[PDB]
Amino acid sequence: SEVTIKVNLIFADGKIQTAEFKGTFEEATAEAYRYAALLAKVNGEYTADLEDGGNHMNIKFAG
Amino acid sequence: CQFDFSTRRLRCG
Amino acid sequence: EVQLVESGGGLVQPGGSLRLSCAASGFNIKDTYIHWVRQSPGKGLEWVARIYPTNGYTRYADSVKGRFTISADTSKNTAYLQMNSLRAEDTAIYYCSRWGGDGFYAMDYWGQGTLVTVSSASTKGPSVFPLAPSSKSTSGGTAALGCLVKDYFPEPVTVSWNSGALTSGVHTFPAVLQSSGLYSLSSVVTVPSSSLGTQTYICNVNHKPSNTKVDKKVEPKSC
Amino acid sequence: DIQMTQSPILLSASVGDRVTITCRASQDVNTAVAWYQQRTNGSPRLLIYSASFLYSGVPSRFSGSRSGTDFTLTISSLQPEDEADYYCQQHYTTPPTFGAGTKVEIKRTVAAPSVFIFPPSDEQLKSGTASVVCLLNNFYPREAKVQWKVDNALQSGNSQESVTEQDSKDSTYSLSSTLTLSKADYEKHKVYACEVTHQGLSSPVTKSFNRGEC
Amino acid sequence: GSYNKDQQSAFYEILNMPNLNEAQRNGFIQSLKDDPSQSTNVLGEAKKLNESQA
Ligand SMILES: OC[C@@H](O)[C@@H](O)CO
Repeated sequence: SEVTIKVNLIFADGKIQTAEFKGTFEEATAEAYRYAALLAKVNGEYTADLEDGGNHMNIKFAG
Repeated sequence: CQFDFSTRRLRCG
Repeated sequence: EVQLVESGGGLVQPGGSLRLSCAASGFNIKDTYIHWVRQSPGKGLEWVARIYPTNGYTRYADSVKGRFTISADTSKNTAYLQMNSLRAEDTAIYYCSRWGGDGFYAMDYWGQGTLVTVSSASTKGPSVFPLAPSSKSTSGGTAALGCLVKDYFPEPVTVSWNSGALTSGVHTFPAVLQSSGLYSLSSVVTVPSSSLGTQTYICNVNHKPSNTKVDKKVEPKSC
Repeated sequence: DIQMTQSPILLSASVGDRVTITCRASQDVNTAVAWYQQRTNGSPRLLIYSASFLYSGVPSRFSGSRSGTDFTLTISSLQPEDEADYYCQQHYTTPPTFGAGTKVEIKRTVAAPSVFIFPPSDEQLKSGTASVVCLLNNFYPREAKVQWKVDNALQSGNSQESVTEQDSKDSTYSLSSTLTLSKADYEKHKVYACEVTHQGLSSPVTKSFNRGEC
Repeated sequence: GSYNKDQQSAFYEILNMPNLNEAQRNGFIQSLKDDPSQSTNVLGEAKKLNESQA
């Protein structure tokens, strides 16, 4: 079925953005990690913490 | 998210 | 100024036919490609067809091939989309655009779009009711009032206030489909409380598909 | 055909922030990708063409990039007027195809709604139906709970909500809730109440009227 | 505008279809005029519609 993964994007300077990915849990997951990796190129190494069975993520960038 | 004629915008959730 | 203006969109029964036009100005369609692109809840932005008026070459989306034809009259600087054997899935805003204009390889001008509604339901004009300002619609020295535009079909309607002179503080809500299969929306505006009774407030409602034009004066109700 | 996959589907960020949205082609499309913006009530408007080139008149805070079959659109300093949907499109092969879009919203401070209520008009009551309207004006965030009560009985299944897109001047929302009853039902009850729950309110707010009161 | 024998044949087939109404019949004829390159496709879709309205 279709789910929404909600993501907090937490940047090194304390700024916070939020995003959503939709699809099967597997598709949305992959997309969220893909997006994190992309932002990491500019915003520094990321770490992703999963809550709510993986359906919510807190993604912090090192700067 | 789903496009709506009335607003010409995607509506999410 | 480059401009494209679509016309001809309207209610049509399933299996029916409609013809759209795309009037270009400010450039010559002989110099570009012309496209039809549609947009719908079901499929989002979907390319329909294109033509190169200089040599007449055309291409079509698989889902419309045989049912739709694109053409162009360069002497009128106008392109067309004939739409036959129409289905619910064809319900969409239809835009025309140009591509290759001034050497830009993208769709750089799009028209305002024309809505095509494929449905067996019949046209119905709206009832327009006031949302009168009252002791229950005011706070902080400002007051809300509005118009309820209820029970119409098909889209679109337009709503303005004081013939477009009043725009600040206006909220016109997205149309909702009622269980009846008819649309409804409200438009409200917030104004100074002190202006009630001295400033006239009128909502201008137009429902072209039913030829319904209403200008409804909204006032505090007499007690 | 070529598929264009856009991520994320929704992104919310503060004014002045740098935001990045992405678009992936299912196969090579060279640089033949354009980005369009669609604002409320508007048509698609060209921002970027051939992956990285700014269309005339587009603010320089927009930029685009390509890496293989991955495309990015960046806004370097998000502005209130950038609140819109963004679409990518490949023109490498026929049919040209579009991504499903990314909605970009503006983050701002919490604001509680102004809550108002409108009885049915006497005009409408001449016919057989009554519409009661509850109005929530200029609030943020979008989440809000509106419940109807008629003579203190919670109503279910007989109201519809509608919410505007973010305001261009203050990035807030407004919402209408419309309760629909027969005239006969309306004339049978006395107290009409809409209760609003919203993060900006310290506790729920009830706006009501008695039918017949001026 | 003039037509070759294939084009004329397509017009004739659509003109004669018994289960089209006149709005549909003329819509398809208009399509044949609009885009000759689509004659075969247009004829096929006219046939399908005619058959479904039998
Ligand atoms: O004016 C187009 C649209 O906003 C209205 O028809 C209500 O949906």
